[PDB]
Amino acid sequence: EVKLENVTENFNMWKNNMVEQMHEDIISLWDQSLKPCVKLTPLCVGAGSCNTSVITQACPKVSFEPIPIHYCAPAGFAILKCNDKKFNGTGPCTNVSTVQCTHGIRPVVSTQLLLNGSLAEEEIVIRSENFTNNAKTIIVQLNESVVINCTGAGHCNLSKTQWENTLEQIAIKLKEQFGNNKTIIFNPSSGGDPEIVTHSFNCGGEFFYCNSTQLFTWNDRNITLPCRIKQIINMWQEVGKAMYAPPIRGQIRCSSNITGLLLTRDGGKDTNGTEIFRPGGGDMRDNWRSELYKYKVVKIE
Amino acid sequence: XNLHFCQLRCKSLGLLGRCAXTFCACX
Amino acid sequence: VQLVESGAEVKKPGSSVKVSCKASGDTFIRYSFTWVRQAPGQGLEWMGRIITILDVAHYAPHLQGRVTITADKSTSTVYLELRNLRSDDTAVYFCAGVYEGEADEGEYDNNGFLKHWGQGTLVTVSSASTKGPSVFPLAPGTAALGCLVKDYFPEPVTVSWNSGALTSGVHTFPAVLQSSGLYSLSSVVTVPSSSLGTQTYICNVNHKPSNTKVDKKVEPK
Amino acid sequence: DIVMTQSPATLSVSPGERATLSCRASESVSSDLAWYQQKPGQAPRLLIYGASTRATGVPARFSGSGSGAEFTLTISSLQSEDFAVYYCQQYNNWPPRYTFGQGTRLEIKRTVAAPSVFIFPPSDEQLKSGTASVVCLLNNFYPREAKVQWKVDNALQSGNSQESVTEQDSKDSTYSLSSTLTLSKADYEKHKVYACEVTHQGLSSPVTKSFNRG
Ligand SMILES: *[C@@H]1O[C@H](CO)[C@@H](O)[C@H](O)[C@H]1NC(C)=O
Ligand SMILES: *[C@@H]1O[C@H](CO)[C@@H](O)[C@H](O)[C@H]1NC(C)=O
Ligand SMILES: *[C@@H]1O[C@H](CO)[C@@H](O)[C@H](O)[C@H]1NC(C)=O
Ligand SMILES: *[C@@H]1O[C@H](CO)[C@@H](O)[C@H](O)[C@H]1NC(C)=O
Ligand SMILES: *[C@@H]1O[C@H](CO)[C@@H](O)[C@H](O)[C@H]1NC(C)=O
Ligand SMILES: *[C@@H]1O[C@H](CO)[C@@H](O)[C@H](O)[C@H]1NC(C)=O
Ligand SMILES: *[C@@H]1O[C@H](CO)[C@@H](O)[C@H](O)[C@H]1NC(C)=O
Ligand SMILES: *[C@H]1O[C@H](CO)[C@@H](O)[C@H](O)[C@H]1NC(C)=O
Repeated sequence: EVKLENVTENFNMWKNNMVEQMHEDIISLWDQSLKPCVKLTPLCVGAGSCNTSVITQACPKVSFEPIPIHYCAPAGFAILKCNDKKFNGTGPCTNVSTVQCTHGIRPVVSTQLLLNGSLAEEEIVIRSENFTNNAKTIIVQLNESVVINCTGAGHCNLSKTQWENTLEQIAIKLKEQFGNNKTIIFNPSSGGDPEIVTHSFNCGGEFFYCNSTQLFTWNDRNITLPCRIKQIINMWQEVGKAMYAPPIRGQIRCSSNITGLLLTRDGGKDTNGTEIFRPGGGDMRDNWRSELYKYKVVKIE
Repeated sequence: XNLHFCQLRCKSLGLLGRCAXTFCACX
Repeated sequence: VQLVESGAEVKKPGSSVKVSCKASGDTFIRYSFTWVRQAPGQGLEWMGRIITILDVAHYAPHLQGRVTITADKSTSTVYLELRNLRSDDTAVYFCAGVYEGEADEGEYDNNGFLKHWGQGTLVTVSSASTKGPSVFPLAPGTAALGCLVKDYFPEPVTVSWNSGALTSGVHTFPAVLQSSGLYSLSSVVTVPSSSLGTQTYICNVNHKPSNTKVDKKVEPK
Repeated sequence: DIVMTQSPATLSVSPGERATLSCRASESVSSDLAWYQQKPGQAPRLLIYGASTRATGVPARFSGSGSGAEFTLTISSLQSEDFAVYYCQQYNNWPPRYTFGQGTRLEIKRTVAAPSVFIFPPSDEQLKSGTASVVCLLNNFYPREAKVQWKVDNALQSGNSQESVTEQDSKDSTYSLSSTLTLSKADYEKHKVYACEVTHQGLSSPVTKSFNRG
């Protein structure tokens, strides 16, 4: 009389400890392969008074190629995988499966654009821990890559029509979410640290910073952006500044596949039947979630 | 992130400041 | 791009000195500055360097926190502070700097060499109080004669013969530091014997530190 | 601790000829090596950096060469302005602990000249003071190496004299030296013969200058 049944499981991409583990890990990889020559961080005490802390250590420049990694289950636990089409990232998943390790990942620290990640199978998908709350970040997962090549000549090249179609489809998916009669507009960052304002990323150890204004100025040939390689930056691992050594080889290049975006929607509390979206990012944890949203580690019971 | 200095600077520009991981962002 | 340093200094053992280096001509925050010392008769010594834009200074080990290098972005001025000074800290202190790139835009070469240099600042550490020199004559074809400038403090001292009219054959030796802590040197010149008796030879000794100007006649008699 | 060694300490070379200075690092320094020139009473000047890159405003006769822990500075035609002291410096380690070489003094090569020697007894004015300085002078000689021997009543002296040498004369490329025998007036008056014996490459035999107190 016993009935056979599939095991339904509940996922929450916004509360996945795999994210914190990866975050801790990428930090460990960097602390052992991309150490700063000088590091300045805030050193405080109870009362609330702080003095700057400075650390000087060896900072050897090294050639850096992408090493594919993945997370596997320790004896005793299993990794669940949601296979649902257009899975939201939270709620129960009907067609789930198990894997020993997650798919191979080529992690990239960046902002505004997600580089070299996994693409969506069907159409574009957008996910947020809460679309109504405008303080929460919107992760856009593309289903079609948009290549972007950069040169040491401070400029990255991006296909304009390719990229304009992308904003078109991204915009279309936002409507399905915020309303089919609402007006979708893309505006540049509202400001903050240079890491937040520009599209910044690390390619082979070098820290690039590109003006992204041309990418987020849109209403519903190539696109060359002004880029810069910096030696002095603000850290993504902790609050503080770091200084790295200059580049080794004269010409520094970089080829990356744009696979997603980090957006925010302006809290347009005012009645207007229009929504504004700007480049987001900053917490590298959202970069980790965009790849781990379909997994959930659990105990074998 | 240093929220204090973050709000301060953003505020001098008619915007509020909020942390974005370890970075400062102006809304 | 110019570097100018404050004047000479005479310090008492256990005291502190703060030399300054006024930079000008370009964007202050785009340079890193170094301090180099050179004791009398010695070679150059690297003391430390400050990454101005970051406001971070690195130093030479054997200094044991007695030195502190600071910068003042407001006036484009670098400073060298040395504490609990000892006699052997006596030397010329050199200030220097190099262009690092667009530091303000985040670019930085971290160049460790020294392109621009100040004039140097002499710092003498001694328990001695300023003392004008005593000038004694070194009495005589070719005749040699001269002046002994003994027991003065501190350096330097200037010596001339006949107010600068006599320069050929003049030899003014580098000063020597005596056990007493005071300096002493000699100035000599060779002249023809036939000149004695008709012409006069006078050594003029100027010691700025004690505002003393002394002239002495040297005769064979 | 990275040590930089320069050789030779002193190099003599005829004007218009070629000079080659050596610098060695106790370990690898890559190319972070610089060369400086310093004339007496003046601040150093940057000549080369990055081992071979020549600074702006620096004659083309000055060329840098080297890599790893072995470097060389070359001057193809020594001009009067090129005779000075040269220092090498490394700035490759980090944390930074940059260091300089002990220096290589470049001096003018000329023919041997014997010195003229002179001895000066103390003045009456100095004796009234309570001290006595017997001075011995070596006028215009070459090379810079010489030996001054002090004798008091035919007794070899030692530990009570001080020497001072001038820079190389810019007109005849020679050197002058003084030797000062310091004694208390008390000791000076208890002796009679004060002699200064000079030895030099240009003197076939030692030259002695002396006097008798009074
Ligand atoms: C679950 O799997 C079936 C079989 O392939 C598929 O038809 C269905 O659409 C899937 N449902 C979801 C939520 O993707
Ligand atoms: C995400 O999708 C699930 C199922 O499609 C739905 O229950 C949920 O309300 C959506 N938004 C949230 C809360 O993440
Ligand atoms: C698992 O069983 C559920 C319940 O009928 C069904 O909806 C789902 O498609 C099944 N998933 C698969 C493909 O095992
Ligand atoms: C990607 O999705 C968009 C809609 O979101 C659709 O127009 C396009 O055809 C899809 N392309 C592929 C190859 O999936
Ligand atoms: C989502 O955010 C909105 C604010 O825009 C808030 O009103 C709502 O309570 C949130 N939804 C929940 C229950 O998480
Ligand atoms: C981007 O660069 C890669 C190699 O670096 C090349 O394969 C690709 O075609 C480039 N994209 C284009 C077509 O500009
Ligand atoms: C993106 O992936 C390509 C493919 O190997 C790689 O060359 C590039 O370095 C990656 N971009 C990054 C990590 O910035
Ligand atoms: C980058 O380009 C935009 C558009 O020309 C310009 O307004 C801005 O000053 C530049 N800096 C930014 C926004 O990063």
